[PDB]
Amino acid sequence: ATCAVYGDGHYLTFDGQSYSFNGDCEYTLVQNHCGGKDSTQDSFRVVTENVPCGTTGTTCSKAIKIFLGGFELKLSHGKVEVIGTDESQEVPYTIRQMGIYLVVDTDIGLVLLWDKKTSIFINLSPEFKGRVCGLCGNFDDIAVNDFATRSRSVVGDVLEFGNSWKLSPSCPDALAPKDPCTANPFRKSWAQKQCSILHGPTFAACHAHVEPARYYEACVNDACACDSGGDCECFCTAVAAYAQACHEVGLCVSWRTPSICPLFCDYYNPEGQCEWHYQPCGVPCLRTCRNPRGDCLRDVWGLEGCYPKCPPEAPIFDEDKMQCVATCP
Amino acid sequence: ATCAVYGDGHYLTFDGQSYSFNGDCEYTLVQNHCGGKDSTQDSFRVVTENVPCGTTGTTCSKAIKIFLGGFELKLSHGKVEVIGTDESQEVPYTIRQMGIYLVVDTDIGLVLLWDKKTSIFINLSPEFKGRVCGLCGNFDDIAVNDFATRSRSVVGDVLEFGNSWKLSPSCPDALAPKDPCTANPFRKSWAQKQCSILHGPTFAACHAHVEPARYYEACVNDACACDSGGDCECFCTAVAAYAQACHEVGLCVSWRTPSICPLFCDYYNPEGQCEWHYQPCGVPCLRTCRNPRGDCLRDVWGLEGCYPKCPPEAPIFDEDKMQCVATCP
Ligand SMILES: [Ca+2]
Ligand SMILES: [Ca+2]
Repeated sequence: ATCAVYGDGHYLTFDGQSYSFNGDCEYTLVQNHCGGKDSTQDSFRVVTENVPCGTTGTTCSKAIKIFLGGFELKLSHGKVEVIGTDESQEVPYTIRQMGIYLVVDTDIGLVLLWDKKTSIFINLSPEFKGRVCGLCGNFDDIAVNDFATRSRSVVGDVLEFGNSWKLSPSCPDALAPKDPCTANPFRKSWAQKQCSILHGPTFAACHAHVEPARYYEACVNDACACDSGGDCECFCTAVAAYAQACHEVGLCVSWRTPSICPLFCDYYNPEGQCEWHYQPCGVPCLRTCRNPRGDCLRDVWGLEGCYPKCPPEAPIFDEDKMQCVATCP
Repeated sequence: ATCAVYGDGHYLTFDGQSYSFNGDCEYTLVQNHCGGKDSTQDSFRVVTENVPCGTTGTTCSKAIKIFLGGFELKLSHGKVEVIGTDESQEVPYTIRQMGIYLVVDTDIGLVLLWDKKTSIFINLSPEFKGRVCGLCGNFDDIAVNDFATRSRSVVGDVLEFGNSWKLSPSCPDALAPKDPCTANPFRKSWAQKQCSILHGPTFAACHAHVEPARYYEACVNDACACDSGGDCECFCTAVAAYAQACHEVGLCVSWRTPSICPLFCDYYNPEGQCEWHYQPCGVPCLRTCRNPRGDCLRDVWGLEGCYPKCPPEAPIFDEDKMQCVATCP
């Protein structure tokens, strides 16, 4: 069960329901104690802000705010700023940067992954089953009743369901999206050529497990829609969404090439030292000041990005100075 | 003296004249023995092909052909293919790949640099002064008579001068370009934000020597014009043109960042070995099978790109297997 939000209105519920929805307002992703059901647990709420990015009316996540108890966090411009600043309470968040994901972990079995541009993945602990309300749908392992609204009623309509979870009572109702490729036909050739890597031999192993037709359509639509500068991001996010979805099953796929969605993992290296590499599967467990050499805490689901390969001398990372230190004070 | 052609119709003559010209035909860059003046020297000719890349009618170099004596070379899709295949004659070209440039060198003091996408730089030996005709202008160190046409007449008109050097007698006459930013106003904000790095503190040292106003305008126009997928290339080429122009004076400037025009120099590295780094200034001289350790042959003008840093063991490169070998057979 993973609530996946990425690109322009690509939502995948916990139970495995996929749909599309676009709008310009504030939306609650996961809400606790919906309907005032205070089951002796702290109420946690995650909200997102949508702004127009393009010319055909597509949407994308710009800022994400988290309301954990009395705290309040802000996520924008690739950085985190504390806003609520709760008093006389211990900070529950354990903000950490791994790969190309700004992982934020809680103490109630809630984990968030942020690619710092548009994508976001949510995983929830099994004991919260059947007690969660929000845009992610009720966690009940049933794909037919995930369309429950705030009124605790499942409605087959998608636009109404999406608009029912808005926060600001002044933003207008959302509308149905258009066809990005019809809007930008001249981009179709390049879009298809670039997104054809999904159907290529690279994802042959994944073809047997998951069906990439939906992700292929998502890539094509995303490439078609992205008109302003930054189409490279609009394509890399679309590919990385399917990459993470495949990695969730437990299979490692290498797809990055210096011609398509390149990475620069050598910039952080100081002069004369080379200790950063690209790991498509993602390091299962590493060594840092917080996590000792013996401890691993392999709670990840498989990520990717630049990771520091510490030398045999000082093989313990620091994560504060982006360098490897023998002894952590 | 450097004939610089890059982006969309950005030509800089040997004597230091800058202008713009666009068209869809075959054009001769540098021609020898113009007018049949056979000065007991082999005739060498370099031609280029222009195809539309966009929607507003902008041009760009797709394929470049070289006619050196009886030989004929083709440059397309980031590779070189011999076409003429001259018989009973020694091959004069010494094709070599350094940095992000596919350097092709001749035996008559002519050197070509190719970024493999659109840009091309030409340098000519001083003894050919006053005996060269072509789109690069007559090599005479005078910036007022560089507009000489095939009829050996200097005309202040630019469109007529550009159209007079066409090869195919069937292609239509070239037309005046439009304003890319007026054509694509919604791209103006992103274009200016991205090209503002020219006026930033990074090029403060270069600001004292060369005036980047022309290059700033070129970057803005290039970003505005580029509409189909691949605007990242359309911006990286524009920035790298000014970078190379600055490096020609003899000053090294570092500008690549993992957020703007990134590079992937770790892909070529095999597993367990790290020997590739990014050198903004460019290696002055290296060691390979052709060029021994003692010999350097520092005939470069300052380039940039991924270069192999051989380990102390086997510190001699090979350039054939992209690896360092102790002894070259
Ligand atoms: Ca359900
Ligand atoms: Ca002249």
